[PDB]
Amino acid sequence: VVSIPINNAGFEDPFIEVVDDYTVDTPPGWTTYNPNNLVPEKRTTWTSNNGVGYVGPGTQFYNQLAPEGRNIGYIYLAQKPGSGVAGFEQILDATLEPDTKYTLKVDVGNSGGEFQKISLAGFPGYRVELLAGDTVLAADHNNLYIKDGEFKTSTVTFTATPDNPYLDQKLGIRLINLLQGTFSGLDFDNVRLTVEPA
Amino acid sequence: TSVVSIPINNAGFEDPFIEVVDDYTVDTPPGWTTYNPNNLVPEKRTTWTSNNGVGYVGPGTQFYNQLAPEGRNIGYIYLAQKPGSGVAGFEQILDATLEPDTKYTLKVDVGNSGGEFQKISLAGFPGYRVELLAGDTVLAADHNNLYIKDGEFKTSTVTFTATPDNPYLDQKLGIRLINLLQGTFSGLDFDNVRLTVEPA
Ligand SMILES: [Ca+2]
Ligand SMILES: [Ca+2]
Ligand SMILES: [Ca+2]
Ligand SMILES: [Ca+2]
Ligand SMILES: [Ca+2]
Repeated sequence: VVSIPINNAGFEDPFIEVVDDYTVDTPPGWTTYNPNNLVPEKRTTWTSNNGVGYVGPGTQFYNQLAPEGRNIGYIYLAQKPGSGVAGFEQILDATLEPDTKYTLKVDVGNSGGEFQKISLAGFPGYRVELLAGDTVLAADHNNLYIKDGEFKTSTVTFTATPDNPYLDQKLGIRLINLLQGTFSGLDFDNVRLTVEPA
Repeated sequence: TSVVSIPINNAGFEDPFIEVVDDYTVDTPPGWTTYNPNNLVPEKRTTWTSNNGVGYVGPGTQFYNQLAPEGRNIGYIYLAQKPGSGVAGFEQILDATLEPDTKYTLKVDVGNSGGEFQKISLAGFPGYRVELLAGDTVLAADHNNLYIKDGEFKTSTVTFTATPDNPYLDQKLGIRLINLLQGTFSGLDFDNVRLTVEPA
């Protein structure tokens, strides 16, 4: 298996010392996908936000450690369901090539438990996107059922043919909070993109 | 309490009957509506406008190395606009409603037609999305997850579990079968839509 490198693919940057502590700024190496302007430029704990969080022993949110390393990346949206979507985006240096099969995998987390006496029960729905340029080549729109406190792996594959219109455009990844339910937060971890001849 | 099929109108595009092999309609199949969020499909269609309809895929067909997945006919969507211009396809709202503690399984066969039509190559594929709705909300969707070679069909499967806390319970279920217009030749076929519900 041959990987395409991704920056901060496991959200391990930055290091977080205290269990369940978190940042509220875009993880290094990623940008905030914000097509509906739901996430402000300047965040608090309680605005719509995204960032990184440490899942270790003593976590109140999960029934297992982080899928990879210490940290997961989270997206929280405070607007009512139906208001739009937001998430993580990363554009890669690798470009779409013909007769090549791409396999994107990411672990999707449904945080459970309670935060400042607010229940995290429920899930907003997720979408995992593989891009060339601004085009979604293939995407998993919420196909996995993920219970509170658990993670499941989403897998998206795509084969580009010689006649594909998007050849030579940069590959990208989006990890999206759909805001289709409450509690309206979800987590991602361990992003992997691998490539093989068709 | 067990696996039940939810009824869908004209679910194999068998209405209308078509006598000549590879003959087709260019109007919205009975029981479905034209999903047209980017206004790509005109209200009146001819062969080479953007359109949708049904087509007979039987012995003699120039478009597939297999017969129609179900019965005689498939349903198709063709888009004349350039890649990137938008999407269009089929939509059907069902009488059934979203119920809690249930698992839904939507299956449809997706066809990448091959061959030639009026010296126009059918090689290539626009991409598809299959959507399960409640009300206006796409609960789960297969956005082009299967690779489908020219001249074959593959079955797309979408599942969704509805919890007691789902915001859209009691809203009408719906189905969308979408041409993504992300490639040429910019037509694709669908057949054999099935929706089941079972305790979760
Ligand atoms: Ca990690
Ligand atoms: Ca949750
Ligand atoms: Ca896992
Ligand atoms: Ca049929
Ligand atoms: Ca084709």
